[PDB]
Amino acid sequence: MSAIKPDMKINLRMEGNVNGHHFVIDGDGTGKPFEGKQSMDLEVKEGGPLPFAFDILTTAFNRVFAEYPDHIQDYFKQSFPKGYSWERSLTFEDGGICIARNDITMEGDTFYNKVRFHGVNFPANGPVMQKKTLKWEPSTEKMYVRDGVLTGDITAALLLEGNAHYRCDSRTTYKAKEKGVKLPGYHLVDHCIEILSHDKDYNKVKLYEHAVAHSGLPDN
Amino acid sequence: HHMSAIKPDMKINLRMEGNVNGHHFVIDGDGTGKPFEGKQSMDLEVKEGGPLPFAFDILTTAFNRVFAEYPDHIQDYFKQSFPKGYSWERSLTFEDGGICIARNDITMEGDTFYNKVRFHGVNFPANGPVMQKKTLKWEPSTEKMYVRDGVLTGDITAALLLEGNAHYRCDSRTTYKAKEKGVKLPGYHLVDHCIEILSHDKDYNKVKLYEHAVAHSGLPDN
Amino acid sequence: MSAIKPDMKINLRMEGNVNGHHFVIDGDGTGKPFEGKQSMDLEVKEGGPLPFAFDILTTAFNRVFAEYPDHIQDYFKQSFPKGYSWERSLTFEDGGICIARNDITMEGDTFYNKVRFHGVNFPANGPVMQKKTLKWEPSTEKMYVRDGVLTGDITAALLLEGNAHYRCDSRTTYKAKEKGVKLPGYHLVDHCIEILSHDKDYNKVKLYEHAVAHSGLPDN
Amino acid sequence: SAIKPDMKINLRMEGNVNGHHFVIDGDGTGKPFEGKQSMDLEVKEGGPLPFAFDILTTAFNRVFAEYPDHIQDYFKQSFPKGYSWERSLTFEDGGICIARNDITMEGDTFYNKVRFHGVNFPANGPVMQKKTLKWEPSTEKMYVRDGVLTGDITAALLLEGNAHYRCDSRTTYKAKEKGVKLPGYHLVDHCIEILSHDKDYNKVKLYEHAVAHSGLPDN
Ligand SMILES: O=S([O-])[O-]
Ligand SMILES: O=S([O-])[O-]
Ligand SMILES: O=S([O-])[O-]
Ligand SMILES: O=S([O-])[O-]
Repeated sequence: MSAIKPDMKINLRMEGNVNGHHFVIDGDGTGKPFEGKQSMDLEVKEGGPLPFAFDILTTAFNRVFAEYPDHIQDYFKQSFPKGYSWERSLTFEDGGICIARNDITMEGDTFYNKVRFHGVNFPANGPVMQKKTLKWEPSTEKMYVRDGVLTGDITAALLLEGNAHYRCDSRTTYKAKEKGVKLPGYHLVDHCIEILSHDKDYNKVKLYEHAVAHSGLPDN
Repeated sequence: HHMSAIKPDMKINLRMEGNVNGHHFVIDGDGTGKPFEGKQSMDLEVKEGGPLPFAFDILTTAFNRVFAEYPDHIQDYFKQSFPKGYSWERSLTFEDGGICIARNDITMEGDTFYNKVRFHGVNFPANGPVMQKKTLKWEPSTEKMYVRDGVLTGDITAALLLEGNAHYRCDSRTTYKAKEKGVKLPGYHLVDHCIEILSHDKDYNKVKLYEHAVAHSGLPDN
Repeated sequence: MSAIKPDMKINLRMEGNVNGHHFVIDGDGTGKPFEGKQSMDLEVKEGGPLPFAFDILTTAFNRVFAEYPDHIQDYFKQSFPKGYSWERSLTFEDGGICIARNDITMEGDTFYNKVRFHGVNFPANGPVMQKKTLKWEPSTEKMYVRDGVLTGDITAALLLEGNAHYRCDSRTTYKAKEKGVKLPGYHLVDHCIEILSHDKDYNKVKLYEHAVAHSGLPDN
Repeated sequence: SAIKPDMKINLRMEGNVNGHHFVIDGDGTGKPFEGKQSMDLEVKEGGPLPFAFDILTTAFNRVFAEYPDHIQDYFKQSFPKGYSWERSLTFEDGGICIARNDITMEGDTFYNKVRFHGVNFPANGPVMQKKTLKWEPSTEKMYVRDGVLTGDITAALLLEGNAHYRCDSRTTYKAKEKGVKLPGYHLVDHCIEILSHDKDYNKVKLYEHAVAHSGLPDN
């Protein structure tokens, strides 16, 4: 019966505009929803080479891939087969601001992802337009309900070249397609995201994420 | 520096496309204005996505700082950006987490400004004034203009008046970029705005918009 | 009914702590409430020389000194003789954060100001700790009521060396001592504050402010 | 060396919130290497407090955090001479607090000189109306910025009626002694609890458990 299979495929299509530069990126990947692990091969179809740091895009490339323990409601696995969508804001400390959307549907063993990404006001001398980012640091997303909608806030950080950090405040709203999907209580989701490999211009990127839901101390 | 080919009476042509809270929309604008008086009007028509499920007011500042009265002692970046034109990018951070970005690519052919506008909004709560259409108007605002990381930047602390005498705060940051080289950057200055929906139909599928803008140096000389 | 005189004396006592550094500063001044003008001689009694930019303190050194038109309700002049108090948050773009308070009273022809100022998290190499500020730019405070309390918001900026700018978001809450003082509608107050003179270490400072309330365009 | 498995905690807080002055004393014990501590708090001046006691609780020492061997422990290495911190708390409704603690150590006791100031809390907000229940368990993101160890938290207060009240916190940590090695980026999980209190929160028992870690997949 279950909509969620142990091994699932990921189909993704992103179109976006950062600082006036339009781009199209396709992703094709696989994942283990119950283990909270997924990997995806990304290919820039339009707008390559990207004039900005690829890292700002990577969290937009599905919380269904997160290990949820029995005592926390899994809103995301409960949202299928119909699916769910999310909206996100990324507020960077130097004034750069991004919003993103993803409409997530499923057919058989495959998730389909319609993603949009727009970023503005990144300074020319900043780490994003200078491509000085190395990776996102491991984060902890704070999950809670606000105005009937499941919300996730993260104090995120990009590691820069020269071992400095670049801060980003992330807010995501998650909405199931189907009515009656039970909202979860407050909890946390640990994230770890990594670009495993890329070509020189990041026209081709292999991406990996691991995520685990928990209740924080002392339950750990 | 050079003659802008900006005439005292200009036409305005505008297509906006956007998505707020998952809802796609296309809106056209046709207007007229007096750049040196800092005044403009425009009739807006929702072409796709009507009727909008959100407050039309959030879009109205996206619907050109050429239409601003600049005194002789403050550099006018925008009129000097023409004939070639300029583009802007904006972030709108509302107090309840709603966040919008917007851009506009502005060009000029003869007597007409052309505006390619894009508007994207996320995270507006369902029972907030935006999704509930509980806004009345923008209050008159004052944009702070300064050069930030080598780019002219406008920061506004704005307020939407709500039904029930309450206000709804929005912080906006706009970055302005001339297309042609050699455009002198201005020093710090202020721009007073007053934007107003003069009339609309019930669903805001048709809207008449008006703006009055005046640049000044603040106290004591203003 | 007012007892606010066209010419008023100003007595001020500030104590505070920025970056762990405690200080006491006294002010002696005069002003013209109905012209919206005031000046003040400031003297650092303890904590001198200040290791931070004096400019961050200057807005803490009374909206009584603002020219209000008849068509705008003057909360501040109406708050006397009993007086009023304000609290303020100053949020700087590099994470430095200040709070301040002033309890304002009137005895005869003199205003007494009990001021407190605390600032934290200023970067060692930012313009505040490095004293790279030149002046506050003239500003426009947005006045409006929030939760039954008069509130003013400012998109403020410090001019720096080289004519760069350092942004500060200022929120003040204004509370009359007497109950029932009628709240004003939305309006603006233009400000221009200046250090007219000072000694090398800013132990002695002559300060000036001009403020004028208005309705914004098209009226002003 | 400097820090014992069992330690005493002596604390004085003096502060002002919404114009209301207060003095709170604290006495407690903790196990630094287990990252646990308890404290009996007494409001000496300003009782009963007209605001939610919860907003003060994180002001009442990252010495009390379990640091694993693979992460530099700036705090335990800061002793015997000690360290200070400054903090901003930015609440979602405009309320803003700053706080400071100078932490010293003589013998088996920590000494804490705490100051706390809060402004712009709305009269019908959860803080002034005392509608908070607790802080939710949190994760502090630790990193260096401009030569100084810095911790950011997206924290939440649980309210009556099951809603939440968001607070963004930034703490700057500074060793008294020079040359203390800065750690690399890491995380600190927190759980803070009022164990017991009287009706007016004049007396409060407070508990914190905290554990440093490297995040997924190494935690
Ligand atoms: O083994 S995970 O780093 O791709
Ligand atoms: O296990 S402690 O949170 O009562
Ligand atoms: O700025 S002063 O000279 O009025
Ligand atoms: O002319 S006024 O109504 O904006």
